[PDB]
Amino acid sequence: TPEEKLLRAIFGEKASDVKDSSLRVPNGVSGTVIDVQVFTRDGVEKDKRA
Amino acid sequence: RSPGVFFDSDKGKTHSSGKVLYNARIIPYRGSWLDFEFDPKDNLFVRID
Amino acid sequence: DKIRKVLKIAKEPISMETPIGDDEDSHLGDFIEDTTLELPLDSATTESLRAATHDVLAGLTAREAKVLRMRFGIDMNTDYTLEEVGKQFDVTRERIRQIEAKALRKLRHPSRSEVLRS
Amino acid sequence: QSQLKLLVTRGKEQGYLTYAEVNDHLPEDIVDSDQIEDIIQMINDMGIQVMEEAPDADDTDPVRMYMREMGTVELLTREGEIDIAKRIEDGINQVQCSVAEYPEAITYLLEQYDRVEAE
Amino acid sequence: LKAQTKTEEFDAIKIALASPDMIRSWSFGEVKKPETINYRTFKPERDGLFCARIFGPVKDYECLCGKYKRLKHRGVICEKCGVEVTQTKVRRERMGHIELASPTAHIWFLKSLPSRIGLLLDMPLRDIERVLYFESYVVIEGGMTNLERQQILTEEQYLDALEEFGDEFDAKMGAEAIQALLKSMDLEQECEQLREELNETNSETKRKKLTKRIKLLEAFVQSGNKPEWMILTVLPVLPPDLRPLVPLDGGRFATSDLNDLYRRVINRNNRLKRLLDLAAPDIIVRNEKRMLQEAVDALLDNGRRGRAITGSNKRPLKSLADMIKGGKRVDYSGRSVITVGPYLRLHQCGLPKKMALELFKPFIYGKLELRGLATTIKAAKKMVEREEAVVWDILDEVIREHPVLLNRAPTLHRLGIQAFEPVLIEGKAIQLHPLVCAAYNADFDGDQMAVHVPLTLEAQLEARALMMSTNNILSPANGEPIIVPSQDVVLGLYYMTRDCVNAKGEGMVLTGPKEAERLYRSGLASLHARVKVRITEYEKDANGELVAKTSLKDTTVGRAILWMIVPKGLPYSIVNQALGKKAISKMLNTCYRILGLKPTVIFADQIMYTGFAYAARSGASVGIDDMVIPEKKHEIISEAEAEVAEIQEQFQSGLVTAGERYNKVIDIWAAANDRVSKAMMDNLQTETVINRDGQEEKQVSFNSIYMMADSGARGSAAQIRQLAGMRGLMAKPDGSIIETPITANFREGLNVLQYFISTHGARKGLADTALKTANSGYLTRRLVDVAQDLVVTEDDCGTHEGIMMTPVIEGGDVKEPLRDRVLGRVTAEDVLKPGTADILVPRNTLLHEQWCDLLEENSVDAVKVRSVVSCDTDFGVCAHCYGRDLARGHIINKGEAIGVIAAQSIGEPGTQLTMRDITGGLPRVADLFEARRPKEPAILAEISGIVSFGKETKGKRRLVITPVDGSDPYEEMIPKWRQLNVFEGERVERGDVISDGPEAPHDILRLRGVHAVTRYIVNEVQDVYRLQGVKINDKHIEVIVRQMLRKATIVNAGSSDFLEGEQVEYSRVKIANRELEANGKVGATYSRDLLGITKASLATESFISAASFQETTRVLTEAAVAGKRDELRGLKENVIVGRLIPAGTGYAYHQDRMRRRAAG
Amino acid sequence: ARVTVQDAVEKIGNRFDLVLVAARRARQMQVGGKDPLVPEENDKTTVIALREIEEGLINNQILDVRERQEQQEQEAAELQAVTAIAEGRR
Amino acid sequence: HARSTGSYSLVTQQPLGGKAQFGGQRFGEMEVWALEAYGAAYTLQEMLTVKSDDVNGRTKMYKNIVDGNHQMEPGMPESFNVLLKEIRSLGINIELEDE
Ligand SMILES: Nc1nc2c(ncn2[C@@H]2O[C@H](COP(=O)(O)OP(=O)(O)OP(=O)(O)O)[C@@H](OP(=O)(O)OP(=O)(O)O)[C@H]2O)c(=O)[nH]1
Ligand SMILES: [Zn+2]
Ligand SMILES: [Zn+2]
Repeated sequence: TPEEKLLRAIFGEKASDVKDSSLRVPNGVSGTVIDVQVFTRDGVEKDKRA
Repeated sequence: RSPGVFFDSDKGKTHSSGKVLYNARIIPYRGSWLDFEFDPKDNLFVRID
Repeated sequence: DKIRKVLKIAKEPISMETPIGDDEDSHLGDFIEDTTLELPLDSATTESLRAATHDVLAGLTAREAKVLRMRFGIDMNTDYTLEEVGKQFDVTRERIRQIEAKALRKLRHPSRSEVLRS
Repeated sequence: QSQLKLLVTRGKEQGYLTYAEVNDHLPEDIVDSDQIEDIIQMINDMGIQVMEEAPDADDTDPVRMYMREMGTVELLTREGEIDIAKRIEDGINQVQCSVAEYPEAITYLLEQYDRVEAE
Repeated sequence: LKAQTKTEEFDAIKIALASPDMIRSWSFGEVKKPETINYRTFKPERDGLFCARIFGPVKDYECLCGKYKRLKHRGVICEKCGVEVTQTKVRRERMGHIELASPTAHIWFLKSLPSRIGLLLDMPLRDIERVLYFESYVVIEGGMTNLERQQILTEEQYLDALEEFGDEFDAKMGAEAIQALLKSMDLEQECEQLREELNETNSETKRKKLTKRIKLLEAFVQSGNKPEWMILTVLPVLPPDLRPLVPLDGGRFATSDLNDLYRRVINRNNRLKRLLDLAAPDIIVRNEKRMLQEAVDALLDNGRRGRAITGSNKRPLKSLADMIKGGKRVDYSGRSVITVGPYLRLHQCGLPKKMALELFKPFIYGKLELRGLATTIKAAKKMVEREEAVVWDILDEVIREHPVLLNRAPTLHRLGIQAFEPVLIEGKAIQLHPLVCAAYNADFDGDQMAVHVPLTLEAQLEARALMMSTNNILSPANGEPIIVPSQDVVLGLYYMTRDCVNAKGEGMVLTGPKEAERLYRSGLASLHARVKVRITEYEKDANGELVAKTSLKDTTVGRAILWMIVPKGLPYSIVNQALGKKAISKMLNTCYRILGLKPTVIFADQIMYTGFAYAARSGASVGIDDMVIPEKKHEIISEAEAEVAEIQEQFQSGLVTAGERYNKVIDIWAAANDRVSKAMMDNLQTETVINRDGQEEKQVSFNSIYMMADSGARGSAAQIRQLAGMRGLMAKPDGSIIETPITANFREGLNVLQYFISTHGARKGLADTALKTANSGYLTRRLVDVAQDLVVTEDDCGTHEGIMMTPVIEGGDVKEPLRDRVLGRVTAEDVLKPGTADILVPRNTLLHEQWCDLLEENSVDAVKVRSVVSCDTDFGVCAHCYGRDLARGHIINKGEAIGVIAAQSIGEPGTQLTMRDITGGLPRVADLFEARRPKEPAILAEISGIVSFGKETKGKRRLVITPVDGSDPYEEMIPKWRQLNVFEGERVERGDVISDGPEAPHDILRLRGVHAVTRYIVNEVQDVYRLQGVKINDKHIEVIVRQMLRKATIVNAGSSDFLEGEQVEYSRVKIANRELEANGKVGATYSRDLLGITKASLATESFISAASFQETTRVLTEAAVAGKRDELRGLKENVIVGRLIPAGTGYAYHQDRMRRRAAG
Repeated sequence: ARVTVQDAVEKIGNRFDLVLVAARRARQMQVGGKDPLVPEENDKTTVIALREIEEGLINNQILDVRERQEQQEQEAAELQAVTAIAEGRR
Repeated sequence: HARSTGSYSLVTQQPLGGKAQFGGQRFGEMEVWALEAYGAAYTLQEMLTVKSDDVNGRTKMYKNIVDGNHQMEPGMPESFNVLLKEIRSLGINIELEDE
């Protein structure tokens, strides 16, 4: 929207062609991470941390 | 309900007036139901499955 | 990978009227959320953004408000470029860009658009 | 007689609407999903008068009704088939001959041919 | 000069058949392809079930291809693809149609109880109407020779009849055949000739079918609908959004079953269209037509005949009808586990900090941006998302006087949802006032309640002026208080009385408040002595005001200090002089009736605070030695077992009837049980010895348990009897009773045997509880559905007649009086006085003026009172005729909602009703309201005459009684079975008993009278609540019985067509407009008819309200046939439409709009 | 009227009309020309209208009449513009 | 659980969540009985329209809230407009005429 185009133009565009869908801990609860886990697809570039 | 055959009651009012009307039933483990019941006119009917 | 995409076409597939949790009574098509709609909060923020920007371009000059307004195309549908604005304002290209840059210079203190960013 | 007297005399009013009763005292082929609604509609709701609207209204399947008209065999043999096929060719021939009589069909064929050679 | 063509305000909605051109009017294109979405591009096909040109665009403002994108072309269609680029919600509202080749019958108007296409044509449904359109037996469409007009012929008969005549009686077969059949039908000429023929020399041997069809034909012709529309030739299409195919998670689309149906019907219809262009074999094409019929019938309404399937699922496909034949989630709401909040008031509730934060989110935003702090709306969002201290203070401002209403799961009555003032509490649970914890029927087992936030301005005032807890002091069911103190508080105030002799007592006198200083400073006890003090009482009379009255009464420490809580008025002391039990509510009641609202509320808070505080001070507990067993227990048991031993020994040697010795020995153990119970009670009650001055005296046991029992606080005689005494006769699964009662008790040990016996009682108890709990609401639904339409209107009409109210007296042979059933009742007219004058005409019996009905002695025990049963009102209820019984002390406000409140109050105590010449229980209530004839109905004399035998068993027959006198005889039928009560020759009156058995309500209303039948119902429905001990005012029973007598039957000759049984609504309003219109001879006389709750609710004006509870498929169809319209005053039908309810806060809106709809 | 609100109903029968008129007055205060009669004391507009009704001022006829005066004030005092527009289309 | 405003289902524009917030509480027949008993016409008015499944209503009223105007400005709920299209989807026609 025109107003948003102007607004970003005032503070820097950086309008990446990507969105966001990161896993966030639900509002309210709080604790400590005790174990991580990653199941990669058979034929996909494995991750560093993985 | 355990397989085999047992005779049920159906006692009490089932068509007004009120008169017993007993009935037999055979329950298979793997098959079709085979029932035998009476009527007010004392006739015998059979229910397959 | 072609086979992978092939199996993504199989089946009818599933219908919405399928029971799931077996509550009273569950339906798969009842868990599907709408996404084409925008949040009422989002709508309110967009509205307040219009008013905010409509109130910010007031603290500018005519040969600067119209410049920023017309360049990025706001409240006028069809947005124009440096040439179509440079011809309607005598001095072409770079000149109209100078003011276009100067206007952006003015907006480095107000916090309205700043917080509206996020 | 049978259906009417049994339905009326028994259902007075069957108290808990004993459905699993008279549906077996009905003739024809059973276990249908058609006659099911015509009984749950008469027992209650419009009581008394509905029990008089039932008998007066009492005074089936695609495939089974398709095999019915298909039942008319009229099967054929090699002689039969060839006979029918012969009538076909006879009809077609007479039609083509009738078209041959039409001169404008020939001249039109000629005109469209010159159109073909003219690309 | 209005005539606007926009979407403005509507006063009514109309329902009727739709013409093929009518369907075209909705058509934004024609679906022609079974295709939905592309296999690769995932893009809507050209003319498929999800077209973009026909229906609506996928994205909001960008077209299919992409030639146009933004809002530049919102009114112009695309060049390459005619796609109107507007919104995406357009795809939700756009219709569309499919135009079939050969005609097709609508499944509803075809086979739905009565054959609408058949009965209108007078032709058998599944018999003839099936075989003639399934391509089997050709039918005739009018013949002027040999053949009639609607006979059925076979192909052989067809060709034979064609050879005999032909070319002059052409009549096709199939769908279009029935089409021409309905089209050729002339409703007008048939309406005339049928009226002629079905009236010529015919008794009651024909009149049935005659009046039926003629009314039906007249209705259809007057409806405006053409019989051609009965079978559709153009089938409309439901919008794609209402049956979408949305991609789920990682592929795997999700579509509706309607897409499968529409795809099938499209396929078969297309093949049918193609076959009617290629080679045309009769069998093939006719089959495809039957298959097209299958597809269409399946899409419209599956039901019904085998059930179409496919789609991999073994379950059927949800057709259009199945989606509309058979809960309103809302924003700004929440729920959590409840917790007791003693420090709270009566109008406050504990609302969690984080919970209240998320609830008033939008309000916090606005208030933040209002003051400052947050520069913008999103700034407020980021400011509350990051709970930054200051935001909380803002929260304390927004929730200041913004009421929040709480709700419990089991909503039986109006007090299920009550409003409170939000009070922030550092916690995640919701706290509640323990006083209104009884109205909710809520415990703290772990129960959880819900909260709603009144958004609208008038919605906040509605919650404050109506749903506020402070306005619900008295119960809507019974005038008695509902916020009355319960277990803990009452126990405390019971401990603040209880006069104990000596023990730091003595008659040390002081002056009220000063005594408090004495209590805290020890020295003196608390439960002494008695002791005397100066009480400054206050009373008023005649000219109101206040009159002081200082005196010296002999109270106690507790009574003195507790006296401070008592408000300005009240008789004082004497209310405290008693104790704490049931008068604890009486005091609250009198405080309300003599003072007002606010004083009663603060009085409630004070007595609650006091009760709790002193209850804690008391320290009443429950040790094992608190439940003292009687010493004579084993003695009584041995004596009882000795008696039963003698009886068994007698049975051994014959003598006594062994067949029923079981019953008499049960009386032995039962009597023994009463012996143990009486012994335990006489022991645990008094006891003690103390030592007053010169010692030796007796009071009543301070034994905790007894203190709990003699002060409400959940503790009954039966329970205590099981604690220390014994569990008596135990029930057996056979229904019989075991002849070996539980000799032991819970205080003692319990053998495995008797416990395995008690498990049956516990099992059946929980089971029966689960049944009646759901069955109670099951009855409530019927009650509400039938009554939720009448509202007190037209202020206060005239009329004086009304049921003569009299104290329900079983004292004929058992002695039991109840004379409080007259209060807040509007008097009929000056109900006399042993002398002269006294009672006025329309004077409502006040709470203090009902006590004046005791100054006229026990002589006056009969007063005529206006009731909702009578009342010459039309479509509402006179304010006077009703009463006043609410949480309010005054009469019911004009435009309330008597119906729902009545039904709720009736079905509220349904939870505590034990199901079974006395049925008794909830089932008894149901049978009484349904107006069902008994299994052995009695008989009455219709007309007063002389009883004589009418031919001893000459039928048939069975005896016959003929009461004949004055003129004309009557021949009743006695079926020998069951005797009589009146010999031959004797005379009887109009409605005398001649069977001495169960009476039928129909006969009572029909012969005895309306006052008699209503009196019967109310006095019979109360008798089942008497035993259950549930207090409920008679008004509500009279309310449901009011519309229970809604319709009647006219028998004479008038503008109404005789046999038609119509409601007294139109009847009375039309009979009043005929005596002075043209002539009183153009109208007949009516006769009230008793019909059950279900039968009454079945009949209703609105077709939408009817479409609610009863079978939608029926009502919607029959309402479609005749051009009916809801317009539109019903509560129920006005709820689903989403508008103001024609009652309460509304009404005025509906009243203005109702009068407004008189111009045209 | 933080707890009845019952003391206001006897001033205008039927609690429902009480809610309507009170909501009417509260609507005037929350948005538009405020100007309360009874002292605020930090109370919401919800209760302020009820307190006024309890006080004896601000009823149904009162609001209607003041609306009549409000209309006669906005219209009659600014007719110089409308009259000039009346000559627009003759 | 608590919900000011969140997502809605595609079929019926009714409140639901579990992905970021919580699907709002359900009213029902038992509650509409009470509201009718009290006479809270506007409470039920909002609770049946804007507060639930009124497409433009919820947004229009939300804007009225943040501005401190309250009021309502309601409209026909989609849970009835859909019913109109469903019944209209059959051979039967229903219309809402003015006066
Ligand atoms: N009847 C009536 N009461 C009012 C009115 N205005 C305030 N009150 C009382 O104010 C009392 C509460 O006082 P606070 O707790 O201090 O709150 P406030 O700070 O006083 O607000 P305020 O300025 O008075 O409006 C309530 O106590 P309670 O005794 O009721 O609660 P309960 O009997 O349970 O104790 C109300 O009765 C009014 O206009 N009419
Ligand atoms: Zn395009
Ligand atoms: Zn009346």
